[PDB]
Amino acid sequence: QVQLLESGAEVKKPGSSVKVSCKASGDTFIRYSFTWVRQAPGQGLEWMGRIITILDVAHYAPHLQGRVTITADKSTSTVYLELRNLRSDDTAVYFCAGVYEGEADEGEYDNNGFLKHWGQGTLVTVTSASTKGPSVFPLAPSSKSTSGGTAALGCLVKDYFPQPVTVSWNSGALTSGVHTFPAVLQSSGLYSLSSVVTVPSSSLGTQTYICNVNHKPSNTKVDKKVEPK
Amino acid sequence: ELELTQSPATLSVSPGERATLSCRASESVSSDLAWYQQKPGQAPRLLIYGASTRATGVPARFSGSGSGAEFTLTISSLQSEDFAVYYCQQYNNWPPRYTFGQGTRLEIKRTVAAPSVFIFPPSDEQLKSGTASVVCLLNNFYPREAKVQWKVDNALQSGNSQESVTEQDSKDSTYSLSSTLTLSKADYEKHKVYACEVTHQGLSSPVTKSFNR
Amino acid sequence: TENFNMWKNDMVEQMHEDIISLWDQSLKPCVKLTPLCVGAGSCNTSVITQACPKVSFEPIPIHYCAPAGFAILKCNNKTFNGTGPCTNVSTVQCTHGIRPVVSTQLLLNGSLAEEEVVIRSVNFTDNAKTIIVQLNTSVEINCTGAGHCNISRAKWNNTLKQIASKLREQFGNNKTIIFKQSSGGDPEIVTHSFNCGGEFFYCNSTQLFNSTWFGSDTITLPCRIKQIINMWQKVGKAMYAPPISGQIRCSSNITGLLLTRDGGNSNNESEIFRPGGGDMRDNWRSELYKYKVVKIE
Amino acid sequence: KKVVLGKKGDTVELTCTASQKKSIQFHWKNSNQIKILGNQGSFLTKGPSKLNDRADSRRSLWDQGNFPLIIKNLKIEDSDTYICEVEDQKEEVQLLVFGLTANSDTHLLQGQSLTLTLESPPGSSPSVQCRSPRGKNIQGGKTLSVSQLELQDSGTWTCTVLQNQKKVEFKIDIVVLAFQK
Ligand SMILES: *[C@@H]1O[C@H](CO[C@@H]2O[C@@H](C)[C@@H](O)[C@@H](O)[C@@H]2O)[C@@H](O)[C@H](O)[C@H]1NC(C)=O
Ligand SMILES: *[C@@H]1O[C@H](CO[C@@H]2O[C@@H](C)[C@@H](O)[C@@H](O)[C@@H]2O)[C@@H](O)[C@H](O)[C@H]1NC(C)=O
Ligand SMILES: *[C@@H]1O[C@H](CO[C@@H]2O[C@@H](C)[C@@H](O)[C@@H](O)[C@@H]2O)[C@@H](O)[C@H](O)[C@H]1NC(C)=O
Ligand SMILES: *[C@H]1O[C@H](CO[C@@H]2O[C@@H](C)[C@@H](O)[C@@H](O)[C@@H]2O)[C@@H](O)[C@H](O)[C@H]1NC(C)=O
Ligand SMILES: *[C@@H]1O[C@H](CO)[C@@H](O)[C@H](O)[C@H]1NC(C)=O
Ligand SMILES: *[C@@H]1O[C@H](CO)[C@@H](O)[C@H](O)[C@H]1NC(C)=O
Ligand SMILES: *[C@@H]1O[C@H](CO)[C@@H](O)[C@H](O)[C@H]1NC(C)=O
Ligand SMILES: *[C@@H]1O[C@H](CO)[C@@H](O)[C@H](O)[C@H]1NC(C)=O
Ligand SMILES: *[C@@H]1O[C@H](CO)[C@@H](O)[C@H](O)[C@H]1NC(C)=O
Ligand SMILES: *[C@@H]1O[C@H](CO)[C@@H](O)[C@H](O)[C@H]1NC(C)=O
Ligand SMILES: *[C@@H]1O[C@H](CO)[C@@H](O)[C@H](O)[C@H]1NC(C)=O
Repeated sequence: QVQLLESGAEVKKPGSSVKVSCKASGDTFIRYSFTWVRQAPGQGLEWMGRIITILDVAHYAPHLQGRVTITADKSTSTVYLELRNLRSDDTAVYFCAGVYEGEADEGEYDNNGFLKHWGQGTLVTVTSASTKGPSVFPLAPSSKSTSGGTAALGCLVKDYFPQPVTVSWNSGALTSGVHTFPAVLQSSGLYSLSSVVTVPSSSLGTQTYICNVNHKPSNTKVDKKVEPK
Repeated sequence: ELELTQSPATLSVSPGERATLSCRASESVSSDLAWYQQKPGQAPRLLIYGASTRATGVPARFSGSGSGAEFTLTISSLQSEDFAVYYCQQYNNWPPRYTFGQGTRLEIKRTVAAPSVFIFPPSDEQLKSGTASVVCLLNNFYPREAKVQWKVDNALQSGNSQESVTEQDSKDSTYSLSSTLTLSKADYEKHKVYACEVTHQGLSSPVTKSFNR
Repeated sequence: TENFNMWKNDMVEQMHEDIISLWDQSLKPCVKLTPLCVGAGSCNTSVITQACPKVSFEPIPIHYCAPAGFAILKCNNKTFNGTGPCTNVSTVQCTHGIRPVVSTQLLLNGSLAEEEVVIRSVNFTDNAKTIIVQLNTSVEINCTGAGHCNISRAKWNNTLKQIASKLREQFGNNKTIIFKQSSGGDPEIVTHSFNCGGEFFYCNSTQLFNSTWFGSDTITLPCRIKQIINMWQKVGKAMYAPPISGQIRCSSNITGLLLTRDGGNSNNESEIFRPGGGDMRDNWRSELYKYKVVKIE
Repeated sequence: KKVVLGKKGDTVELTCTASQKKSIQFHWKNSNQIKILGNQGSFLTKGPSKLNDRADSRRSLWDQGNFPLIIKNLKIEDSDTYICEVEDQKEEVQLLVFGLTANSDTHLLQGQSLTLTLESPPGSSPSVQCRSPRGKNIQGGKTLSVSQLELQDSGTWTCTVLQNQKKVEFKIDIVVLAFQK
């Protein structure tokens, strides 16, 4: 039973080369064959290629062939995937996977096509846009009284580039009723999303509220109190 | 060159009941079929392989059947842990040109609950900064199927709005949506009434949450 | 009449190339052979991904007739022993029904000796040289994909003392003859590898070659079907698909043995002999020994 | 007859190139005719040698005519004379394995002695030369010494041995501990 751990996220301009790694541990590396599966934001899984780690012969998908390359270093139990001529559409999460065959000086090799082990994933974003922290704006209480009697407020976290953004409320003290909608990409190449929390109209004023917006790519963390209305 | 297809794009089932998803192929796959489970931001879980053999630690609940170019994945007692998207992958061909299906979304079916609509004007800070972004929120509604319509001054808007929906809630099996409308600080300061019109089951008549200035 | 023959050829090089070219057209894999470097980032090592198919390899008795303006000369000496001036000899249009069986340490489905056990080697002195053994009577080796090969314990122990009645010393008046097993090397060399029912078997034979000489007991040999193999054709590696049949069953007749002798003990009291094989030429040589091609006008 | 020197524990490669021939039968033997390594068509074959476990080849170079003997983990006992019998051309070679172990550990005190012992094979009498990090050199043919070490002797020592006009280099790390008044 191997343990696949991959490299962190990558931000590349279109036209560059990316090489993501996948450290295999826990089981005789050679006795397994590793594959790479990519997944674009709102789409499904896509087979890119697979390497037969005993022979070092990879077979890629007829669409990536030519600009994709998988290699496995048998001394560091590490699989690799280089993708050249990066197109903005290559923006996705790259998983390394694998199954066990049985070789290792036995000659046995099922050549199992399915995938038993997977990795945490490596997000690779390819865009002409540059890194930048977001603009945190608050969504002031629509009005004390609302539909039902539970006010709702939040934060517009817009114009940030690398996707990885985290939002909290009351430094983790408030977690019930919150909704942090998945990010959206604006026509400007920058993302934007909203985090909203519904609270009774009575709390407002007495209990204030803050949305903590972190962004590692830009070394940004911002807190923003939502003023009542 | 095998093209795989999973029939029901979205399957709505009540927790505890039974679910069955189909995966067809354009060419024969001859038992080399797999089934994977994927939770939101998590790597896929290998449930079944070889069309019918389940993986280590995969309850009898899930079952694999079929051969050739039509397969099925049955999940008798649907729990909550079984919330996810399911994918089927063939791997018959050689040289390897193994492919995936576009997945079947398996969600929790419950009763219809209309959305608690809420609108938000562009913050003064955003107006000072230079841009105007209005926001509408359809809170906790069930069928993910909801409609949104904006107004700039009673006239219809399109193109400048981008909605987002959350993954189904773990406690109440509802969803939520956020539709932001963008105009430059300029074009905002020109109009008056910004209306957010919403439609859904439960919402007997369209709900409009509007404001002005 | 009164002609010459030897440990050279007739069809050894020919046949070898026919069989290599026969296997290619039949048992297709997913090849990988090494062409050596020069440098500067340029280094070949050809990998070939063919539609590795589950076919069934079957042996067709191959007859080798006279090649062009040449003539085949069969030595009729019932016990012709390798190199030497064959007395009784005659011209023939074609050799005989030769079954090209590829396998190691045990020659199968082939020609037996009509008189006594006859051994042959280029040089019985140089321990490095293969010693081929032509058997008196056939022995059976029944095998299945289930991992085993069983051969009669009595039948084979008998052929051993027969072969022992003439080892290296050269039908030596007497000394201790010891049968041990392979020292090491490739799996195909260290084990009785062969192609059974299309599949590649690697039968562990320690039990056939481990003895000493001067009711229904069968010799069960552990066997294994490998998919990644070192090629016999040329220095390469190949991978075939796994089995599809659940009843791989072969019944071959051991017709010979290909041995080798331990050294550093020249002419002393004991002689160790271990199984061998590897050069498929040495497999064609056992059938073509009594033949030769002479130029005819 | 070629002379090749090796280090105790390393991996040596003895060379053999068929007389302008290509992938053809070959076999390496020792001075007693014991079969070390050889081939059989495309397969490798190892004999009853005491190198069985450590001797191997480079099948890659067979088709280029070169079939070497790769002896991993040399042992002082591997010292013998190797013969490569290609199609009749007894290319011979003498392989001597040397060892050089510092008796004095490494972590010593200033004023402490250092002693290097030469682990040589049966039949050889070579000359040793060790140079300290500060150029202090010692010469001998078995046990090299330095009565009193100095703080500046801490580091990698270089010991080059010479046997049959040949030389192997042995870098050994000694640690002469420092101390204040
Ligand atoms: C091997 O099998 C021999 C008999 O097999 C013959 O051929 C098979 C295909 C069947 O048709 C069967 O009826 C025939 O008898 C035995 O004589 C032999 O003893 C068996 N095993 C050994 C170890 O010799
Ligand atoms: C020694 O050689 C043995 C020969 O094989 C067996 O011989 C007799 C005892 C019968 O049992 C017969 O069926 C077998 O073929 C090997 O079995 C034995 O393993 C060898 N010795 C060791 C220590 O491996
Ligand atoms: C070994 O080979 C023997 C061949 O003899 C056969 O005898 C009859 C059936 C004739 O048709 C003749 O042409 C045959 O060659 C077999 O009897 C024996 O079973 C074979 N051994 C195994 C294990 O199959
Ligand atoms: C087989 O051949 C062996 C070699 O024969 C001898 O050497 C050759 C070159 C000729 O000169 C020939 O006349 C010699 O007899 C013999 O040692 C052996 O006895 C021969 N026959 C048998 C049955 O082994
Ligand atoms: C290997 O590459 C070299 C250089 O291109 C070539 O000359 C040589 O013939 C190649 N080997 C084979 C077996 O084709
Ligand atoms: C002949 O030998 C082959 C190869 O081992 C074997 O598969 C086949 O069954 C044998 N046939 C006969 C008729 O003995
Ligand atoms: C050869 O086999 C026959 C039986 O066919 C037997 O009488 C004889 O003793 C055997 N001789 C040798 C030398 O193997
Ligand atoms: C025969 O073998 C011996 C022992 O190695 C040696 O003379 C040489 O290899 C061969 N000689 C002849 C004349 O064939
Ligand atoms: C013995 O013979 C049977 C039938 O011929 C064969 O299937 C089997 O593999 C052989 N070996 C053993 C150990 O049964
Ligand atoms: C099986 O093979 C291994 C080496 O390949 C050997 O050590 C073992 O003794 C063999 N067993 C039998 C029963 O031949
Ligand atoms: C004779 O007996 C077995 C068969 O039972 C044979 O394989 C071996 O070579 C001989 N000696 C011993 C001790 O088995």
